[PDB]
Amino acid sequence: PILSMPDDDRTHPIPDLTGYITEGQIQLSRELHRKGIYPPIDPLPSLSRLMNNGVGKGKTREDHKQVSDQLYSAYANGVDIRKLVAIIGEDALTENDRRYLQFADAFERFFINQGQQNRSIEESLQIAWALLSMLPQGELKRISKDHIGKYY
Amino acid sequence: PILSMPDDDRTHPIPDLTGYITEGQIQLSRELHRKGIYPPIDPLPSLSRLMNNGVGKGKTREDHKQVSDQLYSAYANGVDIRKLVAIIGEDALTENDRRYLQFADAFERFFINQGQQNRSIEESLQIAWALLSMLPQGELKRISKDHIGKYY
Amino acid sequence: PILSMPDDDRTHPIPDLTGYITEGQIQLSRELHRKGIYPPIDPLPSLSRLMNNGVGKGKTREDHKQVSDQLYSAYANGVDIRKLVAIIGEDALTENDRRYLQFADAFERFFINQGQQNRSIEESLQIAWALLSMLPQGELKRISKDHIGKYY
Amino acid sequence: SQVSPTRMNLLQRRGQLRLAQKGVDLLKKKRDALVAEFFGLVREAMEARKALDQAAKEAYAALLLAQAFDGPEVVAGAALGVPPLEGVEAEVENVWGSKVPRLKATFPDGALLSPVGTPAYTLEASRAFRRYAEALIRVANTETRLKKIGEEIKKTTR
Amino acid sequence: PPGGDMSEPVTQSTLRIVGAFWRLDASLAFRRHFPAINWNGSYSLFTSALDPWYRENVAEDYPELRDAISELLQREAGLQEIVQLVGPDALQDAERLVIEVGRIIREDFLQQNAYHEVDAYCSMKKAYGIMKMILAFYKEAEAAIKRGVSIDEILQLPVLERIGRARYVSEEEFPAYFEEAMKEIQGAFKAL
Amino acid sequence: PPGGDMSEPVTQSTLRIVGAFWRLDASLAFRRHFPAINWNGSYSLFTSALDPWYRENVAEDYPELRDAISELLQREAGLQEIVQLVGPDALQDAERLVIEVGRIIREDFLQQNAYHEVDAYCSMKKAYGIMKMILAFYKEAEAAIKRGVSIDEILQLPVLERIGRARYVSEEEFPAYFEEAMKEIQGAFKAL
Amino acid sequence: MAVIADPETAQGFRLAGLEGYGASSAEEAQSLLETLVERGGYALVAVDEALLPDPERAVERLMRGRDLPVLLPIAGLKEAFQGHDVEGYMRELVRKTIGF
Repeated sequence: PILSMPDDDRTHPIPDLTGYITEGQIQLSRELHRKGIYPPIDPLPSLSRLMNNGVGKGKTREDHKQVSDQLYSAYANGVDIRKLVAIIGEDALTENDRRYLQFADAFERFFINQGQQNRSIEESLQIAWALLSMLPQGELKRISKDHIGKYY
Repeated sequence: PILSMPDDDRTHPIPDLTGYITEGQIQLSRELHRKGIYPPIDPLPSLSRLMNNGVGKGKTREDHKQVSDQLYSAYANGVDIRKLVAIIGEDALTENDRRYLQFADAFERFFINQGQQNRSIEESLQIAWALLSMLPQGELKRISKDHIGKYY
Repeated sequence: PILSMPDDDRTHPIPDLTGYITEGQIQLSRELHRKGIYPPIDPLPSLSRLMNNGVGKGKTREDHKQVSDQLYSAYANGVDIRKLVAIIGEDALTENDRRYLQFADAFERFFINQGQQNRSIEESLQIAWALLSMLPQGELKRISKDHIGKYY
Repeated sequence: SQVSPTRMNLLQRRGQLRLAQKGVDLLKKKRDALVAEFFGLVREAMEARKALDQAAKEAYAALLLAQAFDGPEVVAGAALGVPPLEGVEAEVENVWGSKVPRLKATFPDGALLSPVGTPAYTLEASRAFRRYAEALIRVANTETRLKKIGEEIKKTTR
Repeated sequence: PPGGDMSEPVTQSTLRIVGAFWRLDASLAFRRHFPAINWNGSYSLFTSALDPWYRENVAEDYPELRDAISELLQREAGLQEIVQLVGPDALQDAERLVIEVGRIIREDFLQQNAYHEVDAYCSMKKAYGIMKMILAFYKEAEAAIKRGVSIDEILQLPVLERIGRARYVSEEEFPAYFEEAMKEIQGAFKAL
Repeated sequence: PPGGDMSEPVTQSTLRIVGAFWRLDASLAFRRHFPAINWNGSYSLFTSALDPWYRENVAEDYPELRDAISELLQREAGLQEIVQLVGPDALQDAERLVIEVGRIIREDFLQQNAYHEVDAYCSMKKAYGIMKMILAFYKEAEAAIKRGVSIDEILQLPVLERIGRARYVSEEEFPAYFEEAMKEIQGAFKAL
Repeated sequence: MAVIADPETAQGFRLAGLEGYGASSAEEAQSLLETLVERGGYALVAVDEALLPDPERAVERLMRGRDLPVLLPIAGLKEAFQGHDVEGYMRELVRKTIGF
């Protein structure tokens, strides 16, 4: 399904209906696109409810199993030190958590904004890894040491 | 009349229309019992239309009619306080508050709650004053100067 | 004419089309008719229609076209902090914009403090130049450099 | 009384929670951090205070033997020998309400520099100054830090 | 819309039908904003394929100098919001960077006196240039404050007042007019 | 409700009449907690009249345990609140012990991963020992830090860890597992 | 930096480093407190807690809400510093940070 609300109100039928029978959710935000992100698609706000089982072992990339729930909780985690600059500043924040920042920017600009590009299901999984390198092997609590200690 | 309102708002006519028709209006604010106060009745709206004629003196303790309101302005501004307290710090007040404060506890589960306790009009009021022991005869101006020294 | 609408209702059925219909309009505030400001009149949104074209060159005084527009946004920026003020603190704010709010009460209090005052086309202009003097040619980006100092 | 219209606001007043509700959602544990680690400097505040506080008299009364009745004099010749007065190194920092400045008076002076030769007590007694100056420093930026943390803590949580 | 309600039959009824929708606030034109439309509430999708003509007429990198700016006009909100959550109190260095930037950007950059001598109209070289006037300061602002320069002296820069008298200039005087300040900029800033 | 609502017809209506409410919390679950039933938001009026039979057939002292341990929430609801951010810090000592237990009660007792076969199936008299094992260890645990024993020490005793599994314990060995484990405390605590 | 406290204990001050010059019976010390600030061209002048050191209101009632050298309370005569120590900690912290 693919539609637009009257004023982007989920209280309308156009959204309610769907958000009731549809098995997922994938919206687009003004913000995302304003900065140039294309495709401007948020993180958690978008997600295929039933694409969480048809992935991983056998399906697509075995380690995808945990890979799929990694970048999720790991990524959004950075979106915090993203609006808190005006608070303390760039170097005013710790190294470990500050690092969780550079990720977000390199994540939306390059990871999400992929324009017309066509990344094969495999060329697409690699990227995740690549970004994860920001944090030394050992900071990701989502995936297992087994998978990260390899692909990373 | 004993009936629960919608969610918990009197805004609804269920209770609203009730106000005029019925004499007075008493509630429990669902704050007393939800916490441990039994009877869990609140003094916010409580106040009957036929309580005036047939009370006070003769009918009952002559100082009831006088201590009627005394308690009213005392407890009320009591919680009022506890409000801004977590708003600036338990400490940012003076003797002008440290006294109305304890007035909110004493009245709390101390007076209102009691369980199935069978408190009569005697036992009730008798000590109803033991609560105003701290409050001086000056800080109060609702009752005369005679009944204030009656059962202080 | 003069239509009254229950409570401050600008979207009242009345003002709706009437706005369009009528070329311009005028707004009244209760806040001033109950605090003292008498006559209490304020067109926060009222700015007529063809009032901008009809005075300033010839009949009236040279300076006027850019004046009205000047006073408008000039004041807006002001009261603007009327809120943020009541939230953050009392003095909390840069030393410059401090002036913005510092004059709000001024412009309003004074300007609307009109009485049986016949207030001529001129007696007006004057005041305007008397209140604008609180911040030299710096924020006044509406009127031109000549006129601006012209009556400074 | 008189507040706002009815229709259309629904969507705008809706964005209020997101703004308020969210701004403050985390803003709570926001200041919590500086106050949590802040203590680390406070505990230590009395580290030196109590430490040199008791050793302060150490020399003061220590030389009360041959220098006690003769201090006034010993002091004349080497009194305020190198009393710069703010040669101290002041630091600027940021805290709720604006940015307040701190500093420590660290400079070679109370470091055995008042001459006049003198007896035995002097030199040991002048050394004592160290626990005032030198130590009094621990508090100028740490003891001041506390008040700083006061405003924030309060204004924030308020 | 009678009440002005943006969800009136006529509002939506025109939606999905016509692109590049825009909004009209109430204090917008009443104040000093002209045109008086919604900043964000007004987006455009035709501008995407509208670059061809612009690229050549304006410049081969014009959609670049115009997209990186809208970057701020719409990203600036990042702080706007916190502003309505606290204000200039807890402002850091990037803070008033954007706030004011976008600010002037609407007082002299966006608001156009359609009732003025020439400003009533502006061509590419007109539209195009200005959009750079500030940019520079921005560029120089980036190393002024980052180097350590306090935004405080940066605020009362006299040349800043120059960047706001560019809207009133005509296509004739404009060209050379701005280029003279483009020098005073790097000079009355990098300096302080 | 597919939209995580609290007040809505469907809901505030049902509440109108029911008997028991088993609220699940999206967060408590979002953590991967099973069961992640949010209690401060759950209820069952049945207990009232079922309590009688509780001690009647099960154990005379059975209820007195459940209603008793429940204090967790009581001394937790308003305990976490402020102490959620601050945490184990300006706390005297007994401060933590209160939320420390909740931890086991909520990571051992509460959580009953209905997924696994071990702690999946269970009967009252089973769960009972569980809640108990944490009680008889508590009545003395607080008496320890109040008499002089360490806080961040009691908490390193493997004897207590044997509790976390009490749920996972087979309903049949539970008893035997109780005999030793329980009395194991009386002596696993005698060291300070 | 020119600060005072007690005459008997100040003496050293004037010796090395600074120059302290106060009285032990000048409980008021206000006589000086203000005068001192007439210039206030040193870092942060402090004084013993036996005078006006509990009520900082002295400096503020005189400075007028301005940022002038602050006060630091002590005692002159020591004995047990494990009393009002854990206390000063509590004295700043409670009316804010740590309540209870």
